[PDB]
Amino acid sequence: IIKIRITLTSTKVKQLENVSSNIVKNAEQHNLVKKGPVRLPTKVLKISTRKTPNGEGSKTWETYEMRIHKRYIDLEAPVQIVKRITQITIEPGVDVEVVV
Amino acid sequence: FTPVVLATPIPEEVQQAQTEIKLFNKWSFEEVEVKDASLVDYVQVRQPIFVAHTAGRYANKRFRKAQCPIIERLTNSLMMNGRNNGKKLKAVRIIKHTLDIINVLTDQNPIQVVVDAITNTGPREDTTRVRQAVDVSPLRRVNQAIALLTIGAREAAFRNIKTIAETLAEELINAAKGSSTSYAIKKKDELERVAKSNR
Amino acid sequence: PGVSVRDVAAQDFINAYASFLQRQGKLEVPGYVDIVKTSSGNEMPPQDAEGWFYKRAASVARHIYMRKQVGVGKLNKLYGGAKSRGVRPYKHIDASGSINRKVLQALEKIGIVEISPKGGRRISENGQRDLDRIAAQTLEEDE
Amino acid sequence: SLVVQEQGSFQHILRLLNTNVDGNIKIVYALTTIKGVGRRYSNLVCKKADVDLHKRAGELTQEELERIVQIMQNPTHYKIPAWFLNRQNDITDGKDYHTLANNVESKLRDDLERLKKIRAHRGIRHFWGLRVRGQHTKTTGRRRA
Amino acid sequence: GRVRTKTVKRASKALIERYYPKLTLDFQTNKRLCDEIATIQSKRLRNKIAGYTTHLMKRIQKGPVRG
Amino acid sequence: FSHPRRYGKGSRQCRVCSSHTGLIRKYGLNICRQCFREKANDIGFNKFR
Amino acid sequence: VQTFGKKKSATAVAHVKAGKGLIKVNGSPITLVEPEILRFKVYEPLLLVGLDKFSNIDIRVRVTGGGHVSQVYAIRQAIAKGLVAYHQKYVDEQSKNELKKAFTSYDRTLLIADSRRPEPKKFGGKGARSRFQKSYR
Amino acid sequence: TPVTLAKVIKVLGRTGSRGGVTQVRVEFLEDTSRTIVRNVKGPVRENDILVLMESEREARRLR
Amino acid sequence: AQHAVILDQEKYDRILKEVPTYRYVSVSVLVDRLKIGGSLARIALRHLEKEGIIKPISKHSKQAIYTRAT
RNA sequence: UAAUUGCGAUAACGAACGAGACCUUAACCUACUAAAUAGUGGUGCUAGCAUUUGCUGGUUAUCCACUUCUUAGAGGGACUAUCGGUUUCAAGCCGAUGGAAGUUUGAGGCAAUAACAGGUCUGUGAUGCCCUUAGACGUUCUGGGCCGCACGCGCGCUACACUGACGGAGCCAGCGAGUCUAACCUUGGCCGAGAGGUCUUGGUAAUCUUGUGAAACUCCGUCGUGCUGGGGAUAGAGCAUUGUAAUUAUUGCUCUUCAACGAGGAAUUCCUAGUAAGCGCAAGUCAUCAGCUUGCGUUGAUUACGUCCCUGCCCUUUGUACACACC
Ligand SMILES: [Mg+2]
Ligand SMILES: [Mg+2]
Ligand SMILES: [Zn+2]
Repeated sequence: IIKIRITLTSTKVKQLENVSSNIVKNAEQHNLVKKGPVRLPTKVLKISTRKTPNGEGSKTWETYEMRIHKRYIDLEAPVQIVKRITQITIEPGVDVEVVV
Repeated sequence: FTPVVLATPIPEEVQQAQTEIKLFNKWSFEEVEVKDASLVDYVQVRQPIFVAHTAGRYANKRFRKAQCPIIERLTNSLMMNGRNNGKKLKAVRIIKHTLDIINVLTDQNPIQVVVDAITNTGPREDTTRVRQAVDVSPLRRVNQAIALLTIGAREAAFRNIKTIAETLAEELINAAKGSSTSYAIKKKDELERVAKSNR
Repeated sequence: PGVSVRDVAAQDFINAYASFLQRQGKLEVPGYVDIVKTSSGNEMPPQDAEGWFYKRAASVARHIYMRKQVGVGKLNKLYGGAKSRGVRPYKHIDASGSINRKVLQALEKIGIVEISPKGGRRISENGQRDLDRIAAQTLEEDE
Repeated sequence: SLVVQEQGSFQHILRLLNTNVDGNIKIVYALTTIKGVGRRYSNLVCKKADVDLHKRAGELTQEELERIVQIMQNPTHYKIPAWFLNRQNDITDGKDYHTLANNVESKLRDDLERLKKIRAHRGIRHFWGLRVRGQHTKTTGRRRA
Repeated sequence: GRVRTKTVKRASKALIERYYPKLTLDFQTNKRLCDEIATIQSKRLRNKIAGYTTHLMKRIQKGPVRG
Repeated sequence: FSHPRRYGKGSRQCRVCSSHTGLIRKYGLNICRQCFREKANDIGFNKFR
Repeated sequence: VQTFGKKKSATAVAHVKAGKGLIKVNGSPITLVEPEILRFKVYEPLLLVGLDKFSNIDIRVRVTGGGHVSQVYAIRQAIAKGLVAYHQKYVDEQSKNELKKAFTSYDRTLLIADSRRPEPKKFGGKGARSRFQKSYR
Repeated sequence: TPVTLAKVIKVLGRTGSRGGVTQVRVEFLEDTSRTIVRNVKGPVRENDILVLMESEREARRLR
Repeated sequence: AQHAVILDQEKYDRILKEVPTYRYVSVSVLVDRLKIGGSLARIALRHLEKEGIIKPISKHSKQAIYTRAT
């Protein structure tokens, strides 16, 4: 069996947590050893801009936010479990990177 | 008294804090009493403090300022002139130096000297725009006395050889003795001079 | 009774190690003294030309003792202050790199610091010995 | 600190390189009054002269003053770097000078004069009296009097 | 100020109107029962409803309340 | 028929409207500050505070 | 056994263990806190309860994250909370309450962290509430 | 400078153009069975002690 | 440099009989009472502290508090 | 009541929007889950000082245990709770206790109906109409200008100094950003007085830059109250960096010159608590260029807890010869 690490990145917190719980459940159902899902903190990609498309009026600024939450979950599993765990989490919105 | 030691040695000049009657590390707080009866409950001594740097909330309510140590109120009012906004460490060092200089010149318990200066320089009657002669509340009396003392020390120390600490010391000494050479006493005398001419 | 550099904090140890480096006679001075400002963000050279390099060396040695390996850039950032840019707002400016690098090389030649496997200079065994001796001497001479 | 009796042996404002130098100021800042030497240059020359900088300009000696003058007039010779000089590779001989006299004004006038003689834009701006370093003239430096 | 809006007051009134042999004059049990007998869509609003219900039943025991 | 445009405001343009001014280059959007307001929700930038 | 203190952003984690009266703040003794004027702010949680009072406990602090004054207050709260926690966990609830009385009766945020946080800055002026200078003509 | 102290037993209300003055019912410490109405500039509450130069001046509202 | 620059010794007995009429001594006290200039007040205080009549109150920089010998 | 928020009253009844509710964030939680991308201890290995074994340090694949700090998921927590007083009968209000937090808990985001001849045709391959369309008003290339200076005005930066300047020494943040078609954030070594150069390195990032060793600040010294060692405008000379290209100086660095300015007239701005003010930092624009802005944190006051006097706003009553609505 191989050492693997699954890195999950998303703006959708519900989808991210659903995928992380799916991975944890699929690990515990086969009784594998895993270092629990570590939550890499939300990168708030703040962007401040001017509301007006011109230069008139009260100088009102406007901040937009893009919250990038990250999870990482590393465990040990054979090639069959590795392939089925990378092919069980295709939830729309979560980026999944599996490294050996 | 009780010269016990521990692994990190902290000196007996610190260990003598509370074995006897409580005090600040140089000036006692029990031998301080305001020379009047109206400025009680608005000049705050006893409780005592080891340093006039209580980073405490005192402005979210109306009369909570009266519970702030009067030495710290003097420090906060020294914490002014714009260039010196902030610099509370500077202001508390100035207060320490001022207290030492007060004790050097006619020692008289420099905390007690500060209290006497405030009580003497609190204007009792002032004028309001309607002018009309009105009385002054004790809280405003304390606030105006502190403001006058600090401002006098500030503009005395401005552009002259003596430091802010010693200018404040002279101002507090003269105000406590009630002499007309202190700026705060002169200003309070002017405010009370136009109190009777506007009745 | 088990006294380290962390028992005298900021000025007594620094002045005593500067005095020790002065009396040891080993100067390691680059000849830049009297000429340099120690930072582009300064306005004047050090006031005491004889001994400012020794205080710098003592400070660098203590700074490398108190933590792990420290480099020339870290020392530059540490010793650089704000610069009066005229009618422009102040800003942090890094200190002189050559002075810090030559201080590091001087303490290397004396054997107080050594090159780290991970970069920068880490205090040497003899460096700790000398610094601990100075700390104990300062403590036993003046509380 | 010591005996400073010196009943008749203190120099009040004195003469140095055709410039009045106050004897009541510490040596370096007293010397900074000469046109061509500033704080850093005076500090460097006073440390090269082996003079005690902690004393006023009026009591040091009558000969180490001339030593400072010699060091000041010959900086590159007394172990002073070229980058410490106000006149490097000046315009016509490449030597490193330090104009320290009532001659820094002369050299400045020579530079301005050569610029306007060759009709360079800086020289023309100097002739008009306007700002020369690309500054905005719309709002600042109006009265100047 | 701390004036409760109609969204709070009417809901507390209805909760008392059909749950008197029920949650006592203690806010803790009032909110715990509100969780079960009302689909409030925020804990802040639920706490508001429970507190106003507690106050209303506390003043009920001094006599009937109009409405 | 061309002079260098490897830097400055003429090197890059809005990926939507091709405007050289008011460009937002943070995170590599390269989108005008007005076009970004028009289609910020699509990219995933929201307002919270 | 493990406690912490905060004032604005400085957190000081204190370990209170069984030992013999050793009070360290950053590896140095508490005599070495170095504001040089607020060094009694870090002595205050000692001089209130008992001057020596201790051949039994060792306090070792580590503070990071704020400023000089904020770190001073953070460690002064941390060691007080550590002493209270040690007395609650090991010695007795009576003593824990009895010295909590002194700490809270003289309270300068010794046991309760100050809730004042920097209010966010708004556009149209530097600072949270200060606005840029407005002109009319 | 005759000395006469009083204690505000009741705060009547704000007065003055800007509302800077508080009108208060005050009761003298000596001869406690007598009350006069006064105008105060600073912040004042009940059970507070005023020092007044002139003892008898029935203060009215300030327009 | 306006006054009391380097000598302050024509009346050097004012370093012995200066104790009366004042218990407070400082840099600005020396400058103000027509004896010693601020350019060497900081070293005259050190002289009198090392040997003389003044006793320190604290080791403060940017300030100096001295008292007469008791 | 902050509120057309409610108690109520009642030719209205029952509703809708807005307010509130809501969402984000900042406070606490020794509660759960889980962490060599966060951390802390007990053993290992292990330099120093002290030797009854302690102190501080080291050990980025060296051991185990844990989650207080940190992180972020699911939740808890406050609801003005309790207790008094005041409340026309109530909505509420005022104190004290408890509480992490009692002002809508702090800050925001969102935010109605009607409008304005408000701004934007120079954001748009949004656009009607008009003009132009091959000596073009399309587009591109070189050069210049947008910055140009008798003067007036607005936003600001730096100061007028000792509550300071300058030298050493102490050495504390938080919000963030960063390059695989490639040159971004750069540690470390070396050279240089500096700016900077060079040889490597880590990082596509809780991993490295970076603990962003920030500045104000603190300590100790020099200066000594004078346009001074305050102030740094103007100018001269040189050294570099970015760029195809620095002249009208892009900027940085060194030396020199060292102006006004001695706290500012009439006027006038912003602001109530971690706020004002001071202090710097990151991001944006960016090849280079902050005295700008957007945020962030560090130090941290005074004063008030009111009023309708000024300037305005909301509701009611009232008068009008106003309706472009008192300009
Ligand atoms: Mg323009
Ligand atoms: Mg008219
Ligand atoms: Zn666009």
